[PDB]
Amino acid sequence: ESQTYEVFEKDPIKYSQYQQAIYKCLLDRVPEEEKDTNVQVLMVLGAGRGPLVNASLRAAKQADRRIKLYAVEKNPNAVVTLENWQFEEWGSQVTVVSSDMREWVAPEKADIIVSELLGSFADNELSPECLDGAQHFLKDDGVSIPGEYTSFLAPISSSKLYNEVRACREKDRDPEAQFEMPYVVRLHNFHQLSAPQPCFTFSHPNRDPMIDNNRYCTLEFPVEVNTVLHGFAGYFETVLYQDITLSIRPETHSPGMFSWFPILFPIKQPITVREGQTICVRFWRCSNSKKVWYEWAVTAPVCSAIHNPTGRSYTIGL
Amino acid sequence: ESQTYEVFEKDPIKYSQYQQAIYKCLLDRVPEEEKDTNVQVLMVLGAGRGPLVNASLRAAKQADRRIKLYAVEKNPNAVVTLENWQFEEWGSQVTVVSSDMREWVAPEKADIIVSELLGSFADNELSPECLDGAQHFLKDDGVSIPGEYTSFLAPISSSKLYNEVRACREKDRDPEAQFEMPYVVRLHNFHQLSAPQPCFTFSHPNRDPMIDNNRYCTLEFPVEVNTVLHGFAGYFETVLYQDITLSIRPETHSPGMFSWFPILFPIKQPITVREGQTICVRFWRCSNSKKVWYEWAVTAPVCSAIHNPTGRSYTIGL
Amino acid sequence: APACMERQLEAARYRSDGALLLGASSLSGRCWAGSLWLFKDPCAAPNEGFCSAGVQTEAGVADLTWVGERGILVASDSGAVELWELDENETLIVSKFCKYEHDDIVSTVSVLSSGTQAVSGSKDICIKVWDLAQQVVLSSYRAHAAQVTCVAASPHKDSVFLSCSEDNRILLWDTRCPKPASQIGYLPTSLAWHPQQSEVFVFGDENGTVSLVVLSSAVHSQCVTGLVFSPHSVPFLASLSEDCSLAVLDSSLSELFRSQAHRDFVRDATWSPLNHSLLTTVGWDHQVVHHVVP
Amino acid sequence: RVSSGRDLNCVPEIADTLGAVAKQGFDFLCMPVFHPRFKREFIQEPAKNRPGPQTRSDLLLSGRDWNTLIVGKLSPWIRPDSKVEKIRRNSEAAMLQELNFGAYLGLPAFLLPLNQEDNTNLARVLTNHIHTSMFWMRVPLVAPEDLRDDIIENAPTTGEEKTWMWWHNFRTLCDYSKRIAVALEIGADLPSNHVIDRWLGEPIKAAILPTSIFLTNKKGFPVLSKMHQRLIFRLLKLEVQFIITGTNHHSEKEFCSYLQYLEYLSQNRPPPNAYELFAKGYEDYLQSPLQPLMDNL
Ligand SMILES: *c1cnn(CC(=O)Nc2ccc(C)c(S(=O)(=O)NCCc3ccccn3)c2)c(=O)c1Cl
Repeated sequence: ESQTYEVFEKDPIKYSQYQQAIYKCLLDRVPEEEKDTNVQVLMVLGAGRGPLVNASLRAAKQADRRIKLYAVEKNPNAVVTLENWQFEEWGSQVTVVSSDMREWVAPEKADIIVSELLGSFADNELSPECLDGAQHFLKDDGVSIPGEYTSFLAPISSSKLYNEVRACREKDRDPEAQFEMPYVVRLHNFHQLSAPQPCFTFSHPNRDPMIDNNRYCTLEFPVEVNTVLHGFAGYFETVLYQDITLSIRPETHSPGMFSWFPILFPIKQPITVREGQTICVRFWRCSNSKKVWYEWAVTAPVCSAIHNPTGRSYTIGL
Repeated sequence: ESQTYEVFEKDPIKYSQYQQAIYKCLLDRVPEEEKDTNVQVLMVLGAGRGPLVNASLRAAKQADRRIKLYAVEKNPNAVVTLENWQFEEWGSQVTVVSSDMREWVAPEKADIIVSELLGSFADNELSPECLDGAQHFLKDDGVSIPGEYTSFLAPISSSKLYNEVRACREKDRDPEAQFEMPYVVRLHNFHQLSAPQPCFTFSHPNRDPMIDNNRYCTLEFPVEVNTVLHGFAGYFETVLYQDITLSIRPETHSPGMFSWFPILFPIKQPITVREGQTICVRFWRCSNSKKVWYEWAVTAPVCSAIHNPTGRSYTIGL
Repeated sequence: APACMERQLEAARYRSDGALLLGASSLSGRCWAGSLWLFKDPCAAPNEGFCSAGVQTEAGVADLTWVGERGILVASDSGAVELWELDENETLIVSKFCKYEHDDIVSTVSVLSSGTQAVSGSKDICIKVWDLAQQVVLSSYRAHAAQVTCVAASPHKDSVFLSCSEDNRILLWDTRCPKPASQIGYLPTSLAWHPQQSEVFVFGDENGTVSLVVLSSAVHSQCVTGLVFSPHSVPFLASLSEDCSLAVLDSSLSELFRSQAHRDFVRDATWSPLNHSLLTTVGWDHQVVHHVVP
Repeated sequence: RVSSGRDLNCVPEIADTLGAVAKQGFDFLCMPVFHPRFKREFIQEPAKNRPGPQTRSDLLLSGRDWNTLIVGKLSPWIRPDSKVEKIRRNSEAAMLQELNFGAYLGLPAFLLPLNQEDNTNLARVLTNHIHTSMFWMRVPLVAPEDLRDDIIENAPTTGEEKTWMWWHNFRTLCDYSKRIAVALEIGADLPSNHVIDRWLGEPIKAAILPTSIFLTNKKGFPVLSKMHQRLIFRLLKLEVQFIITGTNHHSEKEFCSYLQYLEYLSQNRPPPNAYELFAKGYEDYLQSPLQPLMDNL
């Protein structure tokens, strides 16, 4: 909807950072002596209503270089807005494309590509799939922005959240499915039991014949108090270009950047823990030609069941 | 499973008919003077465990011509059986391929293609989709077997079946979904209210830029008795090659051909009919890139609801 | 005159001395409005700098007619019928009147033999008759049951016209009578009287079929949008459709010429009075295409 | 007070128009989301690839203005129950397109017509949309064929219940959905009385009044007949919103006068008793009966 896009566009920290990263990349790619000959081809993939496009134009001006923009968006209602803003302002610099990244036949090759396909747990909106389906019309000395992203997990206790999950039951489905699916939530009344540790990591472009976006990780968290375990919270950090970064990690959070909230993974039964013990947890990232999903389980100090086999409760549709 | 294939392979009428059709096609395609120069390329698509392959060899012998066989099967467990039978018997005549029709890069072009992708309602196992994804490595003077198929519908009354549907309820879903999905069933204790009329028809190859396998039909059935309406029964007839045909239609049934049973489409609420009135019914065949389904509704003498919108209860996965 | 022209071109009409009248509307984007244009040199169209006169309308143009020599009648999105006249030296265009009498879009307009009255039809199902000197409605007739698509006046009688609708009727009118209308497969879309004969006319259908009134021919794939007769002593018939093609037929409904010049819907055709071999066509792709016809 | 809106089919500039509308005292406006004479091709070339933009943008108004002040309308050339397959398929595609743009804008309701007997495929398309805003169905009291004049010699003029059967069959097909409601059009002559009672019980959210049923007073103001007044009184109870359609035939009097007549009518009504007053806020609110033996109050 249009309201969603409106809320997205209201955080200026992220767009200032994107602008700076583009500026830096272009200064480093085009020497100060061919300013008026070398035109760089940029691509915004997932252009929405076009704040990245404007940030890019601003940045090229700032740097005082020359670019050439392609915009790709698969939603037609947003394409309407884009074509209007193009006819009225952007002009010939900008070419609009209504298509999916993974099906578009590009005219030429790009120098830089730019995307905003990041959710609360980094990869849970399917950036790897899409950018991998797009990397062929990027050239050899090509750059992706972002180039790197990483997710994080930490344990928590909270009766309030467990009872709010209890309440998400609904008719015509498994009466335990609400425990097998994640949630985005501004955490408030809760206790964190141990620091966050890294889970999965992706980097673009991927220059490997064996492209496998499937993953398996194991983690061990030390405990220093008696308590209960109710779930795991998630975060992420990204590297846009070298020193330009974004984080929602509570230790390194970016100031005034309120676009994203945390993500919560729950478990069915609470687990009692004692001081000195150690929680271990396994996560999987799984796939087929149609869907992506996650599975998680606790091994120590006591074992749990495997949550969400075969995506029976949560799937991310391709 | 292997048992399913075993049960399939036990009806000899169908395979005799296939054999005859192949024989005739080859006699008509290759003159009696180039018997020893013109080799015809055949393809069995959906070869299973290979009774069609053997029927084809038998037929070529019968006709005393020369062929060259490719077999395509996407199930690996059946491919095991095929490769064994190949190494032990068939030999070099036969080349086995483990792939999907819609993804295979063929070496050369075929003269004839042969398929058994027919269910009780003709098109409900997705023969059009597949054969359309296969028609490009068929040449211009190419022949498909089957070339034509047609489905049929008729109304019925039966308390027994309505109550057996009532019983197919199960937990964790809509309590009316069992009325929104079809069934294969040997009909016995029932009353038929009017003759069957034709519904949808397909023909191969399809030489049209506008390939649309979506369909809409309307039908009117006269009534001559007071009674109830409980559902619609389905049948089909096929043309293999010219005069060779197969039918499960009760008026033109093929003798001793017991491979297929009828298909039943139900409705939620029974409808009372009177003598002289006229039942009307609408059927749709719908689609997306992922799924195919059907929707049906009664208009006269009284209106019903639309059954199975968006495939919310029955889908045929691609 | 306006700076830019609208991208959708709907009407094109030659006058006696050879000048060309154009009509445009905007159908997408910020502002949905209209404009009119006169080109004395028709081969310089559609360039707004080489025009002879032009003006901007409040709303969209659906149809228009020459009223003899100075006058322009316009059917409008507003639900109004509009009269403009040219300035003495053909340097400007100015409004004479603007009457809001229809309760929805005016789809079609036609002038009558005498040159003093006119008939209008709308999507509100009403047909009216105007006296152009007094600026009044003489009559409103509600005979059809749905939207009116085309009305056509007879070139030989000042009381006879035709009317078609989406209810699947074709009526013949004579206002001299107390019951003026009289009746005569697929839906009808377009009409045209035969110039010479006084009892014959052609009509086009939703599916693609033309017919003389019987005689019939399948010419296009989509909807027939217009029918125009050549000024020959024995006339040819131009046919334009929604399939983006044009065709010229002879007196037997046999095809003589076909063009795929346009990349979008063709909207109108007009034969030049100087050279009876030439034909012009316009469309929603912003092209003015000139055809030389055998 | 009572709520009313304006129905239009010509909106050259959206902001100016909405301003004038609100000025005369109207609360909402109903208008097309696409241009009504702009037919789209989806299947066939070369028109399939017509360059955009296909419509005006969302950034012309504000989210809350979209959300509160605009009702949508479907274009007239769209006919899903045609007998020409091509037209029917294009109509399906265009209908979904317009409905989804509406959703994208967050509109509170959308107007759709019933002007004939067979609307099976229309109901199908909408039902698909729903299982993926309210929808107001435009249905008249009298059919337009039973409304024309006797001026055709070889096709003469002459059944009060067919237009209700249209709606009933539609809603049955859609399965008595909550998001589907009636928009009743009214004309000059009125049906019987058991009929008007029949439209009792139906989910009527709006009534459409044309300018052509208002008579003119001796002073030159607009007024109505007494049977029309009775019907208005009955509708005011259900608490519907009224829509004015058509042209100002009394060019001397702005639309504000129609609205003031309506308010005057509303004010002079038999006020609510003590029951009707106490019975405020409970209309059609289901309650469980009390059990003062098994339970304690
Ligand atoms: C715009 C807005 N309001 N007015 C005043 C107006 O509406 N006056 C009006 C309306 C309707 C009637 C029938 C009359 S009357 O004088 O014929 N009868 C009095 C009924 C009445 C109505 C409203 C208030 C009080 N009394 C007068 C305008 O003129 C415009 Cl342009």
